[PDB]
Amino acid sequence: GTGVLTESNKKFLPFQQFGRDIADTTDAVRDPQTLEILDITPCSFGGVSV
Amino acid sequence: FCGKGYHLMSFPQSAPHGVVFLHVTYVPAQEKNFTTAPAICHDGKAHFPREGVFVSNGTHWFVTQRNFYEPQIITTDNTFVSGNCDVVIGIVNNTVYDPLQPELDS
Amino acid sequence: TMSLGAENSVAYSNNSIAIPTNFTISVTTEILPVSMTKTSVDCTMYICGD
Amino acid sequence: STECSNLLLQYGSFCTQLKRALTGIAVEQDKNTQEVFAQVKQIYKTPPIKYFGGFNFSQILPDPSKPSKRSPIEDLLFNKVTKGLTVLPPLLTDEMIAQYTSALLAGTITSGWTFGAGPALQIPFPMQMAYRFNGIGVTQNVLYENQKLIANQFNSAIGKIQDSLSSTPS
Ligand SMILES: *[C@@H]1O[C@H](CO)[C@@H](O[C@@H]2O[C@H](CO)[C@@H](O)[C@H](O)[C@H]2NC(C)=O)[C@H](O)[C@H]1NC(C)=O
Ligand SMILES: *[C@@H]1O[C@H](CO)[C@@H](O[C@@H]2O[C@H](CO)[C@@H](O)[C@H](O)[C@H]2NC(C)=O)[C@H](O)[C@H]1NC(C)=O
Ligand SMILES: *[C@@H]1O[C@H](CO)[C@@H](O[C@@H]2O[C@H](CO)[C@@H](O)[C@H](O)[C@H]2NC(C)=O)[C@H](O)[C@H]1NC(C)=O
Ligand SMILES: *[C@@H]1O[C@H](CO)[C@@H](O[C@@H]2O[C@H](CO)[C@@H](O)[C@H](O)[C@H]2NC(C)=O)[C@H](O)[C@H]1NC(C)=O
Ligand SMILES: *[C@@H]1O[C@H](CO)[C@@H](O[C@@H]2O[C@H](CO)[C@@H](O)[C@H](O)[C@H]2NC(C)=O)[C@H](O)[C@H]1NC(C)=O
Ligand SMILES: *[C@@H]1O[C@H](CO)[C@@H](O)[C@H](O)[C@H]1NC(C)=O
Ligand SMILES: *[C@@H]1O[C@H](CO)[C@@H](O)[C@H](O)[C@H]1NC(C)=O
Repeated sequence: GTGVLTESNKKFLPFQQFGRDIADTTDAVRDPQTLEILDITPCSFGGVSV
Repeated sequence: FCGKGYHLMSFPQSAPHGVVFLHVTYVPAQEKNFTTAPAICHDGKAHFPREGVFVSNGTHWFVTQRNFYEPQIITTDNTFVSGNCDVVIGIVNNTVYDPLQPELDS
Repeated sequence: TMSLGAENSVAYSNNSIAIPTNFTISVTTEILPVSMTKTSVDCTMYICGD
Repeated sequence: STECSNLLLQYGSFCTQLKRALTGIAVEQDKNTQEVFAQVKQIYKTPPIKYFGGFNFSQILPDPSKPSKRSPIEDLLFNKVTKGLTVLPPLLTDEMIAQYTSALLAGTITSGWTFGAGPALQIPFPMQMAYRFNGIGVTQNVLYENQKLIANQFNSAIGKIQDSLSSTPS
């Protein structure tokens, strides 16, 4: 994927690896090396009007 | 179109994605029965209400506005004359006051 | 079975009228939608993401 | 096919979207019938003596002889209009819609326009017609003097309406 990785405030349970949002898209992931939770905010999207 | 009843005015209020109209309307209430006639027969002439309606409370005849009870004396100023008494169905006999009559009388 | 309304037999006769002797100043509400949510959809990002 | 339904589950909420849109249309039709016909909260009834100063409303008032309680014009109108799919019945049946029209007819005949703006105030039908004549800028005397002619013209026009509906397919 492509997204901004930020530190997460979510309390993942031990089994849980990746997290889904309101709309069931992958919004959080657990790093396989250091067991920390990271939010994946998508890269900024804008409508360019002239 | 602008509320239940006879419409007086309306007030707009902004609402999320919408408008709320406060319709101020006039609703008649406390109605009362009266005996009514289409015309008044006086001096062989038929009198019809200019803007109101003829009502009777049992013994006396009056002319009143249609949407509120305000009995007034049947005169030549609130009635108009068209034809005699032989044509109108349901015409009743009653006097019609003349405002000019006390003036030349005195 | 749904009730259409209360029965009200109007006392019609050929020589009787009903004249109001009073009035009620009634204020009623009428709610009308005017606009919707203005939505713009990025066709490429919705169908394909990144 | 159970397997087809299992494969259909992969497509998501298309079925829910179509059912919800159809349900919205179905409730909208009942709302339309309520908005058109259910504009009075009182079911008015005509007096048993159908004399209105020469005006004849037999073709529009409900017929007691008919089980459907419809008018002759309404009876003519009803006669002249003829794998997962279902037709839901309307919330208001034909007899209740006819009852609503009967209440509206009784209100407009016995009370004029008073019942639409508040309580139904009785008024003789010639006097109501005279009020309507004043509305279009014609004096009351014209209505009262020519009351028999106006009643005859109205009855003739109502009869012509029934004949015209019965004689025209389109
Ligand atoms: C109909 O209304 C008229 C006027 O409001 C009544 O006439 C008056 O009645 C009172 C009560 O007896 C008398 O004191 C007045 O002198 C009357 N005025 C006139 C000009 O006669 C009349 O009585 C009412 N009739 C009924 C049956 O209620
Ligand atoms: C209203 O008054 C007129 C005249 O004052 C009445 O007409 C008379 O009625 C009598 C009896 O019916 C006849 O004998 C006369 O020939 C009529 N005269 C005229 C000029 O028509 C009339 O009957 C009265 N109506 C009411 C309801 O009292
Ligand atoms: C006007 O008079 C009529 C009767 O002449 C009244 O109608 C009656 O009202 C009572 C009470 O609601 C009913 O029990 C009767 O069945 C009605 N009779 C008829 C023939 O409809 C009417 O209420 C009166 N109007 C006012 C405003 O008092
Ligand atoms: C017309 O109706 C109004 C109410 O809409 C009456 O006003 C009430 O009068 C009583 C006593 O007369 C008071 O106790 C109430 O507080 C009044 N209400 C309001 C809102 O002011 C009024 O009296 C009626 N008038 C007639 C002539 O019937
Ligand atoms: C009102 O109109 C109806 C029909 O529109 C009249 O009924 C007719 O009456 C005559 C004489 O009794 C019969 O020969 C016809 O066959 C009737 N027609 C129908 C369709 O029934 C009725 O007489 C009129 N007047 C009243 C007071 O109801
Ligand atoms: C190696 O991965 C394990 C879990 O898979 C983790 O606990 C450990 O810290 C990792 N070691 C290093 C040096 O990254
Ligand atoms: C009104 O009706 C009564 C009885 O129903 C009748 O005696 C009277 O003559 C009628 N009046 C008119 C003007 O038709």
